Amino acid sequence: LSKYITTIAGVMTLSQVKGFVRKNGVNEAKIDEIKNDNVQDTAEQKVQLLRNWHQLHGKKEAYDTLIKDLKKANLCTLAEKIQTII
Amino acid sequence: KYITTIAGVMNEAKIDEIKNDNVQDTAEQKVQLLRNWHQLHGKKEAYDTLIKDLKKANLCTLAEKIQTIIL
Amino acid sequence: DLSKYITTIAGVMTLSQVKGFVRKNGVNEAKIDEIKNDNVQDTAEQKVQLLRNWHQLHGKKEAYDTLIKDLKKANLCTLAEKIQTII
Amino acid sequence: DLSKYITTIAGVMTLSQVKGFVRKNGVNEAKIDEIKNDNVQDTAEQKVQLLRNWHQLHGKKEAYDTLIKDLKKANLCTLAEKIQTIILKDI
Amino acid sequence: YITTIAGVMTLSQVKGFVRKNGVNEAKIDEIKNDNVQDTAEQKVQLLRNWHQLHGKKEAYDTLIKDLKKANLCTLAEKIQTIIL
Amino acid sequence: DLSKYITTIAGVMTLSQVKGFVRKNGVNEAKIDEIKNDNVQDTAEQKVQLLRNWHQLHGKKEAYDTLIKDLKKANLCTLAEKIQTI
Amino acid sequence: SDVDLSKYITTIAGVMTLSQVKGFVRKNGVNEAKIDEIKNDNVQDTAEQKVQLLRNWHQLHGKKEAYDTLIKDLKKANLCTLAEKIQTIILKDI
Amino acid sequence: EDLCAAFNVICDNVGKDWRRLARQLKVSDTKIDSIEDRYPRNLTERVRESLRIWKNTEKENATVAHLVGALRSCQMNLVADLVQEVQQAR
Amino acid sequence: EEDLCAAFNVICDNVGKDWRRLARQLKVSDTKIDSIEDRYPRNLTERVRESLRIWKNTEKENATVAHLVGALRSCQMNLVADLVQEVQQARDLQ
Amino acid sequence: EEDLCAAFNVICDNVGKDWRRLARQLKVSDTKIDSIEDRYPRNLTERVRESLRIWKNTEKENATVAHLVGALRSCQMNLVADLVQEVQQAR
Amino acid sequence: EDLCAAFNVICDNVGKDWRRLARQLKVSDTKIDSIEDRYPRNLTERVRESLRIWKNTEKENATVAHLVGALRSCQMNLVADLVQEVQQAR
Amino acid sequence: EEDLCAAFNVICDNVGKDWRRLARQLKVSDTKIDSIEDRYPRNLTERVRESLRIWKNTEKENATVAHLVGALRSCQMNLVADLVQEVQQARDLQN
Repeated sequence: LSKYITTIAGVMTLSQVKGFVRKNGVNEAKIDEIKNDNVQDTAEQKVQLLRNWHQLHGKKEAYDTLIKDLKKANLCTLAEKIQTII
Repeated sequence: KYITTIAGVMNEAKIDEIKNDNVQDTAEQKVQLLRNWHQLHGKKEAYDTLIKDLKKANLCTLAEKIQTIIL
Repeated sequence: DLSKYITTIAGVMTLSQVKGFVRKNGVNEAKIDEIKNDNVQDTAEQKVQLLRNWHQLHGKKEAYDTLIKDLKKANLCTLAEKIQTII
Repeated sequence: DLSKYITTIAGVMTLSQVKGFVRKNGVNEAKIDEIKNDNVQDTAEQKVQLLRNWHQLHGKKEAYDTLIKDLKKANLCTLAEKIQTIILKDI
Repeated sequence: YITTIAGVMTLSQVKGFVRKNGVNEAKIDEIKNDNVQDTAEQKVQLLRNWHQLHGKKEAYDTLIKDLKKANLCTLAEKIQTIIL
Repeated sequence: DLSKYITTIAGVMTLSQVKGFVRKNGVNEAKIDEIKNDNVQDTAEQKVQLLRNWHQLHGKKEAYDTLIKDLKKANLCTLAEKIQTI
Repeated sequence: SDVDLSKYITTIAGVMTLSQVKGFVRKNGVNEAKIDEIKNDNVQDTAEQKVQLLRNWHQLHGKKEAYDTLIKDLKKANLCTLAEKIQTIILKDI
Repeated sequence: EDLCAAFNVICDNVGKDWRRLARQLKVSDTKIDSIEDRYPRNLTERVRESLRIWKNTEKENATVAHLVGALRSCQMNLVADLVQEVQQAR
Repeated sequence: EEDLCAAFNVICDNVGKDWRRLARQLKVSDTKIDSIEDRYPRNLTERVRESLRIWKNTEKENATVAHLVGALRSCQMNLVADLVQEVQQARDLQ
Repeated sequence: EEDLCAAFNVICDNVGKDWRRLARQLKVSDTKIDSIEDRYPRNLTERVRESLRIWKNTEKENATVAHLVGALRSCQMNLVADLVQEVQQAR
Repeated sequence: EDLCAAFNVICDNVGKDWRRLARQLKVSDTKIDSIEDRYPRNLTERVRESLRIWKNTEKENATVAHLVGALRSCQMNLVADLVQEVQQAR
Repeated sequence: EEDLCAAFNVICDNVGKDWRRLARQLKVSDTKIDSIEDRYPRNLTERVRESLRIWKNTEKENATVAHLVGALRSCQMNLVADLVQEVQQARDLQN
């Protein structure tokens, strides 16, 4: 996920983006900071939540985490389309 | 323009974003959704596409009402 | 030549559209944050500066075609045609 | 002569009506969206700037009558009557 | 205890208590739009504006009368006692 | 002489309604925009400068009762009487 | 204890959310004008609004008996877990 | 001196949206950045500078008719009408 | 003379950043404004005094106190013009 | 009494953007505030030091310590008032 | 310079969240206000100024490894990873 | 010579507030960046010209149009890169 945040955010709603980064370990204050700084703006909220996860976690072994997270909780129906883009 | 007069009395990610950003504003959300659908359908043949969509949804009353607004 | 038509083009699309188009081009988030934090409470300046940044990333050669292809790829022919008519 | 009356008229008339009125008198979505992006979480400068933009695009002459005609071009009789009453009270 | 008042009072009760002191529709719309999904802060700001409009006097009596009109005087008095 | 209160009136009241009051008393939107751009991310100086410009446009001769009456018309009873306490 | 919050303002402000900070300071001797000034000074910037509100509070609230009253108000706010987090952070730092 | 009075009707009427008129008035973006860096907190002086540079680059072509036509082109009508009222009253 | 100077000091003590508005209404060219701005970049009061000296040395005989007060009225400088009037009124007693 | 300088270095390192409140609770005018802003465009600690220096020159000998540790109370600024007390107590 | 090459990776990869890197790297709040005043409309220069003040305070200690460790402590790692990756490459 | 100064006008006429990136890539120290910032606090074109002159003086014999374009393309600036290449071709055809 070097520069892939914008495209992959186009498949996932805000519920799935937040629900994935939260299970990774992003602080709930940081989620609040983006929400209160980008209220009434869902498009920017998705990118900044996913960008900080890429910062909180790091670069190495980036893509392997999203595939497991986005399909473990019986959400593999649309998870096949994400690999087509990559 | 046209979207303002097409409001009348009537990618799921875009729809979800519109619903979340304007949950308390039903009219604004409906206008935004209609404008986005019209833009996605393309500028050309807007009236024909709208008429076909109304006919396929059993909404002849709106299509008759829309015809009066147009002319 | 899009050098003199950036402003008129920029005055057609929303801020979200310009941001998405430049992000699809491959601009870093640091530039977006810098432009947002340097021109605050000024959306037109943000849009024109974002377009200028995308232009400096890209080149004069294959600029109009790149813009039209990117805009048409997102199902936004309404704005794409407007650029052609005004240019 | 609405130059000094763009603030009170904006204050009495709601934003969901100001936006509808300006999107009937030749405004574009590259300026209403800019105004929405600015003045975030503040729907007072938004109303004032939408009314100012309409008045600036429509020029000086034919302003009050234009506003009344646009208001009457929909279900806004009470608002038009209130505006007429406040105009009479002011002058 | 503005947040506590908002939580304890119903939405219709909050609207009635706001309208029982002369709250304009434009001000209510501005408060609602300037604060979305933040009903606590919006309620606090609306109550502050209502208290500023109603003046220092005829405020506790106004709140008591509004509570009596909603047949919830006992619940309202508990909130006022804790704050003051 | 209200020159010694303008530094406090700004400090006891928000910015939006102060801007509305100075605009209502006869200051143009160009001056408001100039003041806003003068001090970015600084609303205290913005408020004191808006009140200063209102005072400049009004005049020293009877510069207090008019302000109190105008605020009273805007339902500012609290800050019409609070100016006397301090 | 007698700990100094001058070098802890950033971290503690990071832990708390904006609504809780606003409510707490408004309930601990902070008016509405300063809150509005912080809001319109750092719009679309909450990580700095938190710090600015905390700094303004602790600036008007002096040095002695600051951490103690913070924890006391948080205990009365039914939010003791954040107070325990602050205690662990201070213990680790010192 | 007729153009000197024309600026004073615009230098105190139009506010933050001077960029549209400036670019419409045949002004480069580098000069816009130079203006915004020369007068960081002098927006009215920035408008004056933009109009001065436009008048300098047009020379004889910098007339009142050109100014009002350009203003009316970029959806700036009231200032175009107000500057028409002053020139009519004059 | 001391009559006009006592009004200059009130100007040099009551107007800040708006030293160019006044000079434009006070018969000062824009090139002169730029030159004075680039001449005294660390003393605003010196800039105001230099803006006023141009008017006090160009009008000469016509540069009266009433003219200055009226010019301040025209450029929306009403509070300071009143402050000058009071000094003229107070000094008119002598 | 040079303890002002010891207190002065505490203030320059304790108040930033809100320095205007110090120049208003103390003996400084708004025109002088704008002059101070102009003199140091980019720096800020120089401006906060200059306001205090102007106040000291204005008050001459009346204001030495207590007139600062108490002038840092009406404009809030209690924490800086506490800090200047501590430096004076030790030295 | 060895630090300059690793500095440009940080001045160009973090934007609004420069206050975290400034505060969690031994820089005060008045100095942060001075940085903001010096660059009213600039972010990369603000990050560079914060980093420069940190390097000036640390002097001899101010080596790359401590910078990467401090970045890691600031809940961010990608810029810490990038300066590390450049360090091996350069 | 004369052909060297021609490509300096286009870069001075294109980049505004973003001369810091050019100075950083074209080997200008931070102290000299601050010195130029303080020397010309209002004129942006003067600062850009100062940065370019510092780079040209530092490189001396290595200061050529091709190297300048390579540097301007290392720091992401490609619109100016095309503009500088356009002017250089015209000079060769003219003479």
